[PDB]
Amino acid sequence: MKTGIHPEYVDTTVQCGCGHSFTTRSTKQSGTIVVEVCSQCHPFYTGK
Amino acid sequence: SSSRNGRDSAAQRLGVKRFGGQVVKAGEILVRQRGTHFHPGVNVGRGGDDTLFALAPGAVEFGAKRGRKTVNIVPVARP
Amino acid sequence: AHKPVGQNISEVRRNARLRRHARLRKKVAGTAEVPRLVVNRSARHIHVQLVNDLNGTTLAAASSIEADVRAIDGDKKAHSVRVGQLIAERAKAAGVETVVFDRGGYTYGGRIAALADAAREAGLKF
Amino acid sequence: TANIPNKLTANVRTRTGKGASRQARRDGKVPAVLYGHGTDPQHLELNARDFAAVLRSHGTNAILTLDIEGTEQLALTKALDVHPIRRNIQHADLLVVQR
Amino acid sequence: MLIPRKVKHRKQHHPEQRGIASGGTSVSFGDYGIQALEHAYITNRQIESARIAINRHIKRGGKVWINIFPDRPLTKKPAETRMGSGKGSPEWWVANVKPGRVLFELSYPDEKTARDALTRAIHKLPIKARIVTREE
Amino acid sequence: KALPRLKQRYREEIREALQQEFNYANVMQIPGVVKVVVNMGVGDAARDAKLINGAINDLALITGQKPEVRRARKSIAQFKLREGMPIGARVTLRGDRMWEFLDRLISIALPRIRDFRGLSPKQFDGTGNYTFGLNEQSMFHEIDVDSIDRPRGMDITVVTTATNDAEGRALLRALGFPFKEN
Amino acid sequence: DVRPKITLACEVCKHRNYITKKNRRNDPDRLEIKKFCPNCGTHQPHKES
RNA sequence: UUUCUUGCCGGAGGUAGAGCUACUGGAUGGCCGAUGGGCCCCACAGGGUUACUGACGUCAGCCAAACUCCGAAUGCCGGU
RNA sequence: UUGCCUCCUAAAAUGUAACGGAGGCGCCCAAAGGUUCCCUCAACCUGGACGGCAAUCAGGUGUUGAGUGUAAGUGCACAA
RNA sequence: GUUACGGCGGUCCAUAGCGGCAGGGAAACGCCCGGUCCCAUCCCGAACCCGGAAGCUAAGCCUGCCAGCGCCGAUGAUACUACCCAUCCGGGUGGAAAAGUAGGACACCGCCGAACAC
Repeated sequence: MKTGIHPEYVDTTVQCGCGHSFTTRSTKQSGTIVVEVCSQCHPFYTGK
Repeated sequence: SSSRNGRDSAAQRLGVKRFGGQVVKAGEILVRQRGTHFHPGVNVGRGGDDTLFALAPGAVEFGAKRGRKTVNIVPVARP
Repeated sequence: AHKPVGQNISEVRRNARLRRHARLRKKVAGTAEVPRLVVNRSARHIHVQLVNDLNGTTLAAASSIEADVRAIDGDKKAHSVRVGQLIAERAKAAGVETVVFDRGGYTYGGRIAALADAAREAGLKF
Repeated sequence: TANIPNKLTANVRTRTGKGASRQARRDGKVPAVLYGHGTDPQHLELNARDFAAVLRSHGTNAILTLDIEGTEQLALTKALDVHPIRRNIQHADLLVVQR
Repeated sequence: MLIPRKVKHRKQHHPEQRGIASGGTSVSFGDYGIQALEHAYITNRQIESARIAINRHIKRGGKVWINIFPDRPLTKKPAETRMGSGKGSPEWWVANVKPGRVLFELSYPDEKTARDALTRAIHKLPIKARIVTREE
Repeated sequence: KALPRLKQRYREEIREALQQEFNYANVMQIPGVVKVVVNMGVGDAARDAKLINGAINDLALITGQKPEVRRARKSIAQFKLREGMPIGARVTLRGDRMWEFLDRLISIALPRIRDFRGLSPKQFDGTGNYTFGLNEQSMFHEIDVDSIDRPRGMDITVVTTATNDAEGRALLRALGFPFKEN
Repeated sequence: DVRPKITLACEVCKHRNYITKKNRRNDPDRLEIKKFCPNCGTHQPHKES
């Protein structure tokens, strides 16, 4: 893994709208994102 | 009404100069060729213009390696 | 009913390693006076072998398989250093001081360099 | 199903080659080589007229009993070299047919 | 007519009229055939004439094969020109025919009509030619 | 220690589920997803080469590592292409980053897709790999929708050790990919 | 022109040691390159005259 | 006798011959089967329907001087 | 047309003529030279919004194909 | 001395390849897990390194068998041809070509290391 040519990559936590948490690394430096639908609440996954 | 042809380069007098079994001196030209029709074998070098020459004294031999014809020099026993 | 389709990375690595070894062998060859130190480096062990490509006959050989090298603790590089020392000693014994080193289609960044340096300090010209 | 093999006298060849074959054809004998699983190619001369008659009466796939100096050998006409102009059988490749 | 779509070299040396034909010497398509007995540069015009003769003799039924193709260009220099000043332009398209070569083949139910049509073709041709048959 | 959500799920449950479904003679046949390749082919770079920089930045922000700029091995005049013109960007993800990108792509992006009705599970390679294309690039939080430039039909593909379409679909369903079952 | 026969002269011995072609369009500026000055007996930087 | 003749031995060739599904340019058939035009079922989903223009491919068959998967005889170069 | 290079003619060493059959030229490259190391697709499928005869792409084999500063003999997954 | 165990090297480099069927892990050849350690990605620990045996012969590896594809391939004959004979034809002496069937072949040896019994 190269030293600095590789862009930063920090672990982050996200919370969906239905209230499901999620932890994963993403380019977002803030570390706290707010996702709306997510796959735990999307209609396609849930049913119908 | 004439011909667009009529040109031709000098014959380059290529080919094998020392054939199998001929005793040659070191540095002797063995094959004048374009490309490696024959490849440099043992005690045989390849010139800039693809001229195969003997690197050591001996007798010219023609062999085959990996399906490629090669020119080798077999050392000649001292008398 | 399972049929492999992808060329396994092991097979790719073997084919490419043989490819690189032949590429090197175009210029590197062993002789009675200046043998060829072939190196085979696996994920487990490292082996080296002084070949005379004129006869295809080996004069000396060393391996990490040996009980001595296995007893030697440390790292893979330590074992490769011991193997290099062993092959240098055995080349001395066989009467071989200068050879050509065949890296077998490998790189600096591993055991090959360590073995090479082991033979250097041992006394072989490699 | 099958049929009686056609009898043909096929003397062995004392001399073989281009001149020998041409002389045999001039004499009126088609040269032939009999080979097969026995692994023993034999160089024979079949009477040209009789051999051609057998071929044209029973076809190329006609089994032949060749009398080769007394011995009888079954063989089928594996191949026929025929001259395109003279239309004569230049040569016969016979394949032994063990029964 | 029969003319190649293209030729790699349009000014070729004359085909060597030597030896008997080594290939195409038997009827491989039809029942009857016309076997050449002499060497000749059979031109595309001669091929056209022979095939038209065969087709017009057999009228309605039957099938005709033309084994030889005139893909060899014989050149001709302009009229009343002296020797030299290059090679002439392609003039004729010929098939190098050798003895033993089967030039045309015919399938037709009536043997007499087939032979008469092949005889027409032979008369159109510039060589000695015989009617050979598939049955050997 | 640390372990991606999807990677841990695969190491703990998915292998057993796939073994039970497609009982293999040996454990090593258990399909295991391999490098994930995400690409943006510009095509119009011949007219606006600047788009390559935006594609590079977007791919970096989406994946986590720099995108390799891929030139053209051919020069077809029909589209105004010459040998060496940067014509796309490619990112290969392997290991922890691969699994984390898969986890994010399944848990964040695809649900955020506009009018998302899933993709038919017929785009599999026929040898075990699955390729599809995202209709935009704003579904990823790293690509903030407020500062986007244009739409880039984003090619994605996942390479697996599967042997064919069946094992590939089994693996991806186990990983939990949306599928427009048909 | 186009590819003039430029003359590479050393910086130290200042001897016009070599002559070689160079495409003035691709390399308009004087060709500075390491070469062997026999007067100096060693490799020295040579540049176009 | 280094010359030459003959025998034998070592040698490189791409000619004559052919062979071409071995390359680069060709040849009668039908074939899973390309644009399929055409009947359309009447889907713009999707599909047989191909009387005829007939893709790749395939079947014995054929040619070349600037074709060669091959390949002599002579000639030539050496040694004896 | 005149000099040079390549091929065929040229008759398998070399050489071989014609106002014989074809072409090239007479430049270009400072990174297309040296060295060291490494590689790897020619075309069907699934596809890959757009992006079919094409993309960034992914797999398999096509077994050495394929293609490769400027025409013959060479060089390949021993890589000129 | 032996093994379906290993590497290293072997031929005018396919009679050896491709494909199909069956079999193996004590030690080797592999497979494989996370980046504290050299080193690397025109991005990616995929290729190269670190600690390994918690686990595996699926693949590579190699063993046996299939002649299906490829490969090799006679003898004979013919083509061709050197010389010679021959008024136009043609013939003699010598040399002598692919396909196929007959066929061959699913390759052919030495160095050293491991265990076995001595």
